[PDB]
Amino acid sequence: EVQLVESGGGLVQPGRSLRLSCAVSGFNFEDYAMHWVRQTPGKGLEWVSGISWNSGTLAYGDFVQGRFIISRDNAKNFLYLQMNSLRPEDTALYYCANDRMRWIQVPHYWGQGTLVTVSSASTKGPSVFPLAPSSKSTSGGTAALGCLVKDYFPEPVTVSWNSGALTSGVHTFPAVLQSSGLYSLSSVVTVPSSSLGTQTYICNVNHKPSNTKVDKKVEPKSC
Amino acid sequence: VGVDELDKIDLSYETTESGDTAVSEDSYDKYASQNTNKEYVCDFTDQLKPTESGPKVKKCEVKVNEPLIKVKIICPLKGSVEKLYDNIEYVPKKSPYVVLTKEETKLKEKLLSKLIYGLLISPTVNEKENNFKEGVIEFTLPPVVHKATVFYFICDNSKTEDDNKKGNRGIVEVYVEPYG
Amino acid sequence: ALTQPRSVSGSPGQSVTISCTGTNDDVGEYNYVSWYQQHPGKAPKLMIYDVTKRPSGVPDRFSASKSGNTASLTISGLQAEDEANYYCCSYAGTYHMVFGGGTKLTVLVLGQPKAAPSVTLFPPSSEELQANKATLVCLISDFYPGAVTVAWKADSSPVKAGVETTTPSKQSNNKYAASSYLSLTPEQWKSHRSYSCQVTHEGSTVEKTVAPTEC
Ligand SMILES: [Cl-]
Ligand SMILES: [Cl-]
Repeated sequence: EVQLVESGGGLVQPGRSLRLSCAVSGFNFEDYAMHWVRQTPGKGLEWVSGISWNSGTLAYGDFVQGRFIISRDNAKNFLYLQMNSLRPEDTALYYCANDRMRWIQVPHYWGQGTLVTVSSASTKGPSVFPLAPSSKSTSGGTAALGCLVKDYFPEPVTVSWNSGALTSGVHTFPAVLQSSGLYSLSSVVTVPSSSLGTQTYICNVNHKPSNTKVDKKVEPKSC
Repeated sequence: VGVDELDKIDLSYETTESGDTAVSEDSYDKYASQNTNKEYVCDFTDQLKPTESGPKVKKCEVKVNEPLIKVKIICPLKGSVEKLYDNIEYVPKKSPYVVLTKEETKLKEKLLSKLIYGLLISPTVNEKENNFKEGVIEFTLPPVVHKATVFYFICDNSKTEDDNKKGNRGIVEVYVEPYG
Repeated sequence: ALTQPRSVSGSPGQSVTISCTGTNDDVGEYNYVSWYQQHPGKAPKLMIYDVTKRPSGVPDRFSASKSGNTASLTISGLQAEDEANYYCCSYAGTYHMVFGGGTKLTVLVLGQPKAAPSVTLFPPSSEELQANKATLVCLISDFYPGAVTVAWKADSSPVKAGVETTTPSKQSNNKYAASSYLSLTPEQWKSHRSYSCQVTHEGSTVEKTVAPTEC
């Protein structure tokens, strides 16, 4: 019944500005205080801002420092956050949430979040390299083979091992941020040694923020 | 005390005169401070108790145009009496060194000493610290004042509920007319 | 700013307590303490409000309390579905909220085997070196249970630069599935004679060594 849909996230350079919007339904919005909360996908929850039902009070987390403006439209049932002078450490998923009360006290129902990335790096699709299985009796009867999704920006990327078919043994690992400011992740499958000369293992890598799809067949080490 | 403590100010919030209540300015209970010698007093202990017609806005008006006037504000403490003030809050936390001023339509924090230049703020009041945490704040206005200045304190009991009764929101408006 | 333990764990039926210490200006000042559950990939869900109260639908195996500046969440008889991150939260005065840093709750199976990591170390591929890059990829999997670490070495000297590592996660057979990466230049990879992904669990060092080879 209740839902909250955030919008307006994306990539900005440091110093630039975004406006987040939150459309709500299923509750009488005008009678409720509201919150913005962020979560760096590697870290925890961090309170950003809040506003009472009638905008009679509003406040900001201590990292905000005059840069952000929370506001609300009680007729259109919208919550807004103007974010100016964004810093790289403002990179996070941003949730809106209603309160139990008409005043700021306790977040109750939460939205899905919108991702905000702040970086001087521009958008770039990944380079996909194979993590090629070596037949040198690595444990004898097992064989891990994967593919390395290297230097993409920004988040996220969806990895599908052969069009949504290869499911078991497949761990599409979470991404890591490299010192270059770009992301990389690995997607490995564990398959027995006799499964190598017969089957076909293709990793699809779909990076929507750069409009790139990459298919790559991993094959054993040879010479 | 260190200057880090005395200049502790919170600019990360704003409020209005009515705050979170639905009381319009037409419906405020406006009354003057009590004139006791050269001391002007806003005492909220009785004014903010839960009443069946709560929340009300109780606005105590301190009009100053004489020199060396002592202003004293009493905000009843949480747990001073059972139930009556259980959810009371006061703003600014660092009153009387920090006050609210009207920037546009909103109240925001300002250093009172930056606002009025010859201001006298004693660090203690009857051996308790000069802070609403001890329920009483006090300050003394200078010998002369060039420019009219207006500032505010909030002592808000409207989150306190006792059966069918709700506490009131208290506002102090200090208006210093030019004198001297 | 509220302080939580990084992780707690238990088997089904066990009890866990997650503490949350703030200051006398938030947790100690108000009775406005709340607790949130967050499953991997999902939004937070309110589990406790006003220090002790449960919203409708929260099972009463979740309870909570406060003493001075410390709040506590207790899950008595935890279930598999309770595996999640938990965040305390408090009113901080003057219309501010503040969150705790979060605690990961892991639901175990009491008495299961102690150590079996399958460490697989991939050298940089030929295509990657042709693109003027070089990554060693060390994949650890099918192990239960551990929060243990991953170090790297070049020849006989330790490597403390260019290392990134992902915290482990459950799978279908309730196992490790973690990652580590060593970024180099092609010159560094062809210069030294071996690199090592050495890990340590239960005081036992497990090392995989990989050398540059040309065929
Ligand atoms: Cl926070
Ligand atoms: Cl209970």
